[PDB]
Amino acid sequence: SSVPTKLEVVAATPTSLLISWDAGHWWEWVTYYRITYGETGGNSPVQEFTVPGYSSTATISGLKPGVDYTITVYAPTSDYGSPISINYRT
Amino acid sequence: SVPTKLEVVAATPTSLLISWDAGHWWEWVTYYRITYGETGGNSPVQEFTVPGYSSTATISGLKPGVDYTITVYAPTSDYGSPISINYRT
Amino acid sequence: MAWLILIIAGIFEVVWAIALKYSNGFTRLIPSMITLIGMLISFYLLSQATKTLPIGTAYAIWTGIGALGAVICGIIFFKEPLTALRIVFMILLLTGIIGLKATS
Amino acid sequence: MAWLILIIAGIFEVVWAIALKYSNGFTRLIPSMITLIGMLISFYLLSQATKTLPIGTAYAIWTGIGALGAVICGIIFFKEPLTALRIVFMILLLTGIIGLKATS
Ligand SMILES: CCCCCCCCCCO[C@@H]1O[C@H](CO)[C@@H](O[C@H]2O[C@H](CO)[C@@H](O)[C@H](O)[C@H]2O)[C@H](O)[C@H]1O
Ligand SMILES: CCCCCCCCCCO[C@@H]1O[C@H](CO)[C@@H](O[C@H]2O[C@H](CO)[C@@H](O)[C@H](O)[C@H]2O)[C@H](O)[C@H]1O
Ligand SMILES: CCCCCCCCNC(=N)N
Ligand SMILES: CCCCCCCCNC(=N)N
Ligand SMILES: CCCCCCCCNC(=N)N
Ligand SMILES: CCCCCCCCNC(=N)N
Ligand SMILES: CCCCCCCCNC(=N)N
Ligand SMILES: CCCCCCCCNC(=N)N
Repeated sequence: SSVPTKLEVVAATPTSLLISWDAGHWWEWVTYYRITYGETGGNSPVQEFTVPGYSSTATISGLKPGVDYTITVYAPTSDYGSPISINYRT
Repeated sequence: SVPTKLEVVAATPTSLLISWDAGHWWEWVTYYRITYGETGGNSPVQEFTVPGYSSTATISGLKPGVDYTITVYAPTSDYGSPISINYRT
Repeated sequence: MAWLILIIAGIFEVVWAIALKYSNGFTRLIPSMITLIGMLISFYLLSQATKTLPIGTAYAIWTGIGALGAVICGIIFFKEPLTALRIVFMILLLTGIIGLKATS
Repeated sequence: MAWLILIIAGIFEVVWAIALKYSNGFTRLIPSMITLIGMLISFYLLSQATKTLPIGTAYAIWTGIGALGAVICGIIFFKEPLTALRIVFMILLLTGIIGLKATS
């Protein structure tokens, strides 16, 4: 898809992850991203927060050390690109 | 008019808990400014601001046994003259 | 529906306008809050209505309702002079709005 | 002099109007930001141009330039319709807005 692109975990910690992405070209930049993270396969709903669209990084804190999670980054609309997701284990 | 009734509801030798009457509805301002300092030499006064929806404020770091003057200001002068009280900790 | 959003946006355009003058130097809490809420609501609804409607039409009708409601509120809530000129000016306003809505 | 910066105030009024149309619901960064700052600029230049000029004539020219420019740049950039009925009904709408603002 268009945006976002290259979602990765810059730095990590038993309880926290530092993620980043590529916002694209200047004409592709957006006002906000909404970010979703949760235990993969667990019976728990995902938690979510929005980040200003002039940022390419975001930190996720308060995680359980030793559980595999999944993180997704949504654009304002799905008209630009489908959300990209990755799986990371703390 | 605005504001009025500047009391010292509580007080320890190093802090004062003050309060005031904001009026009602059409007199509520966006912010108040509180200044506190020794009633005499002052050197400079210490000040801070609180949002208009609040009617209390805490003054901390005072020197015990010193008489301080506490003033409460509105945003502009078109409200009802400042309020000022004296109090020894 | 996008037109319905435009009318409501124009309504909130005049409510923050007259709440601004009833605020002072953005110093009275309740009027200043009404303006800020009225401004954000007007900008949000206008930005949503621009997605499906042409900007030249959305801007003109949104301004038209704000100016119309400003005079409607002035004559009623302020003892404003009503003139034959202002009447025919409101008639040109409502004619243009309805006419643009009729060529959708 | 305050006339000319009133002209430019209406020009930046057209600017954030077109910039809002490019943002699609205030979601695309950069057109969204041009919308905000161009609106701030228009408001500030207007406040200084009105400090000397009559409020009625300043606003009539300010919204007249903003509305007509948004209509023209709309049909130009976003290729909005150019019907004989659409041009007539907005001519009626703009004269009504210009008229009411010039009478208050
Ligand atoms: C704090 C940084 C903000 C800077 C950006 C400035 C302008 C954007 C302000 C936030 O926008 C809101 O955020 C919601 C986020 O929840 C979104 O709703 C969306 O998110 C819901 C999450 O439950 C979903 O159901 C839907 O995708 C949708 O309603 C939607 O964009 C919008 O109402
Ligand atoms: C300084 C003044 C501040 C101005 C505040 C303006 C807020 C700017 C962001 C508004 O966000 C809107 O929220 C809608 C939701 O409420 C979105 O609908 C969205 O809803 C679904 C979300 O699940 C998407 O799939 C759809 O593509 C999309 O229509 C829509 O895209 C988006 O524009
Ligand atoms: C700049 C804000 C920093 C992120 C904290 C607020 C996240 C709120 N979550 C929503 N879905 N709205
Ligand atoms: C004053 C310039 C403001 C530019 C806003 C965007 C900043 C960089 N873009 C990213 N996606 N990181
Ligand atoms: C400093 C980068 C963004 C900070 C985001 C903080 C984590 C999400 N916040 C929640 N309330 N869920
Ligand atoms: C700083 C808040 C920005 C929100 C501005 C609300 C719209 C104001 N402009 C109009 N033409 N009405
Ligand atoms: C079809 C009724 C037309 C009524 C027009 C009234 C115009 C009066 N204004 C002046 N400056 N004289
Ligand atoms: C295309 C811009 C239109 C601006 C309106 C014409 C000038 C209005 N001033 C009066 N004294 N009548």
